[PDB]
Amino acid sequence: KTSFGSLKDEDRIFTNLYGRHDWRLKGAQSRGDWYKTKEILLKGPDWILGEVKTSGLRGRGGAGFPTGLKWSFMNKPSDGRPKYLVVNADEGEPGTCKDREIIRHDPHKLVEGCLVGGRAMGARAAYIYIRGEFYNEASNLQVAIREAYEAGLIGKNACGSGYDFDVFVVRGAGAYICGEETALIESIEGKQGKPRLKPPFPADVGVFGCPTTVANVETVAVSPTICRRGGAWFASFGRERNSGTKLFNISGHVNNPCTVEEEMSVPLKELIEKHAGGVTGGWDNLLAVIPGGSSTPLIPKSVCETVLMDFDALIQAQTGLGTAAVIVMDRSTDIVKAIARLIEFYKHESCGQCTPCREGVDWMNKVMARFVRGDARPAEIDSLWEISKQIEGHTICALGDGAAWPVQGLIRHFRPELEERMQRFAQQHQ
Amino acid sequence: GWASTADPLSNLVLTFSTKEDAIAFAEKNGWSYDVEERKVPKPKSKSYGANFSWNKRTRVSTK
Amino acid sequence: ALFVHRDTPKNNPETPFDFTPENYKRIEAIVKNYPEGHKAAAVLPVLDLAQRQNGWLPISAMNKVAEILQVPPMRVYEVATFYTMYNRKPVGKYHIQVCTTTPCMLRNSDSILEAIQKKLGIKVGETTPDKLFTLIEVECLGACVNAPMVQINDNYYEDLTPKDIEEIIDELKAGKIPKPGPRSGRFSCEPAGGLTSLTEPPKGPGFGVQAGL
Ligand SMILES: NC(=O)C1=CN([C@@H]2O[C@H](COP(=O)(O)OP(=O)(O)OC[C@H]3O[C@@H](n4cnc5c(N)ncnc54)[C@H](O)[C@@H]3O)[C@@H](O)[C@H]2O)C=CC1
Ligand SMILES: Cc1cc2nc3c(=O)[nH]c(=O)nc-3n(C[C@H](O)[C@H](O)[C@H](O)COP(=O)(O)O)c2cc1C
Ligand code: SF4
Ligand code: FES
Repeated sequence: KTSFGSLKDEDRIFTNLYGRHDWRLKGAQSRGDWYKTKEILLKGPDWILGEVKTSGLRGRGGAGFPTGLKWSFMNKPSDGRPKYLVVNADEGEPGTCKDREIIRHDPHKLVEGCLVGGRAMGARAAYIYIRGEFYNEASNLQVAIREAYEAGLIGKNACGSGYDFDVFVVRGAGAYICGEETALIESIEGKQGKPRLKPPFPADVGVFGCPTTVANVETVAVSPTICRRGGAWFASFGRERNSGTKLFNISGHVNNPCTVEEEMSVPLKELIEKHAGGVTGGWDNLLAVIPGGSSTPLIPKSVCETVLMDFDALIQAQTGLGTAAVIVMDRSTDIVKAIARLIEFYKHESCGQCTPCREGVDWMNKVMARFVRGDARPAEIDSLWEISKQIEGHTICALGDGAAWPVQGLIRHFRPELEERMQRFAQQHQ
Repeated sequence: GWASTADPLSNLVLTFSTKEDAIAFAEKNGWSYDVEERKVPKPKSKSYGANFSWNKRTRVSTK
Repeated sequence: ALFVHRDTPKNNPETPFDFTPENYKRIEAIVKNYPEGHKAAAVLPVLDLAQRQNGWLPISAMNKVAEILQVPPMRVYEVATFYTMYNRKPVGKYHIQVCTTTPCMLRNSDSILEAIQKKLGIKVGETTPDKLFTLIEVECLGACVNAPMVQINDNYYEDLTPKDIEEIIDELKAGKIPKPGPRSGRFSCEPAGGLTSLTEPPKGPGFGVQAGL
């Protein structure tokens, strides 16, 4: 199979994504949820891990780490401490709104994924860390958890399998840095949401010092479907090491901004022109696309023609898949102002613990503000490139890389526009 | 109001690589001397994972 | 926007504050959600509950949280100052937050911001003289495909136009709470031009189950 896309409705994991059916237990149970869960819980942890790692599922958070190895890191005998599965439902990355849909419309899929994942690695409980702004989504999740508890699906003797498992929901307080896994762990513990240093990895020391595995909502909600349908069915879609389906949020200067599930190796042009109704003013009006939210470098129109939205082909286009959040900017957009707003967002959302991000991101914010005004010189463009290279790779967490990358992409693909801006400011203001 | 002195050896500081060279230099010049042993810091046990202990008192209240 | 505290008659450590008994039971449930020996993990939800009861956080809820959780007050001060959802100043009854991040900026959110500004007669970061509205500008709120959008307290108002946000403000001034949803034709996140996916009925239980399970 060389061409990918045009996924049928029978192969979609996230049915009732748009909320057109019942989100409660009665409607979810008629859609295949909570079916034969006792069999998966009784087939052992290693069988679940083998089913996960045969499908080749990679982490949907944005790092793209393989899920089977990451989950099997906690398949070790316990030393008296409990083990915890922690679900990252923060979703603070701009352009990304898939986890809100998953929580709001399919909560029982998330609960079943929590139970199956906790059985796969011997977790004592589950801690769902939802965004603090998602009050209604958190209340819907609490209602569904109550319905699952009252039906005997979780709790003491969960699903009649002899396994004890609790699901908890913890609400955040409005911090984008708390989406980082170690910062999430620190925020659950009642501290400031500042990330830790690795090693120790969360499988060794995590929440409360216990072994902990932090997993995304999307990579958890698909696990019962993986164990039920099979790993080969999930691996039948996408390329090598890019298996399965993916939720895309198409937004920006597009006709129909929407969230839609699609095959992993779908072309970007086909995805945009099919699901979102095309960009405004036709395909020739496209100017730039950010494929993975604000943490990924942007690509111009000449690259989006022949690119595929998986991990490897987007890596080879010197960008990343990210969270599969496609932000589209047409020719009526100031690209410098958009990237400056992104850097301003990164300056506002930065924990300030470690030196290079804390100083340098504000430095880049000031430099890009002067770039938007045009009050600079090309020597400052090369200086900003060097500063971005100095920030990246020298920080505790990956927010510094996520703030360095968009500037590098903007410089690399739109240096003539910036130079024209500063030269017209110099010739107008003097 | 300046600081006046009558001691020519007030600013005399001599540097030696090892203790025995200093001892021999002092004994050669007829100076009664005293020797203080070198104090070195003993090695510590440093662990970043001790800040998040499950049941020990070495947890940090903040970071 | 100051991260130091100065004593005022309105905000002093002698300002009266205490939880209601039902809130004490809720605090007990929150504490019971956590392992023993790690009672300090409940600093965030109890502080949020105090803000929900009071509407803002003077320096009497912080000390009360430190007292009922046996944690130092400095840790509660750090928690309150780090996160942006906690209000250390008294905001109005309706706290309007307008997202101006780039996916919302591309869909003309500044038009919504200036619409709110000329409807309320204030600017960003200010409060109406009758203490009913507060207008601030925030980062992304996880509704980027429904841009432009605002958040009023717990509710999300999405796909807004200047006329729609003016209608929301006028209805809020009358005392009635609007429906927290997109004001366009779509319901939650579907494409406006019909359903391009998930148009079939779901297959149901036992569909595609592998053998041996
Ligand atoms: N989803 C979102 O909202 C956002 C996603 N991102 C993306 O997230 C990524 C950065 O996130 P991180 O988790 O910090 O980076 P990633 O490099 O570290 O690590 C992913 C996971 O693999 C584990 N891991 C990796 N190597 C390991 C080893 N040798 N031993 C044990 N565990 C190991 C880590 O513990 C972590 O849980 C970037 O790709 C960025 O684009 C960035 C911003 C927002
Ligand atoms: C600044 C920052 C913010 C992040 N925010 C989120 C987030 O909101 N949701 C998420 O799932 N992962 C987020 N991540 C990625 C996590 O560190 C981690 O990779 C993820 O929670 C679990 O990865 P997985 O998809 O393999 O399960 C963020 C990372 C960084 C550096
Ligand atoms: S890179 Fe920035 S957000 Fe990340 S640990 Fe350092 S200061 Fe905090
Ligand atoms: S960019 Fe405004 S809700 Fe995400």
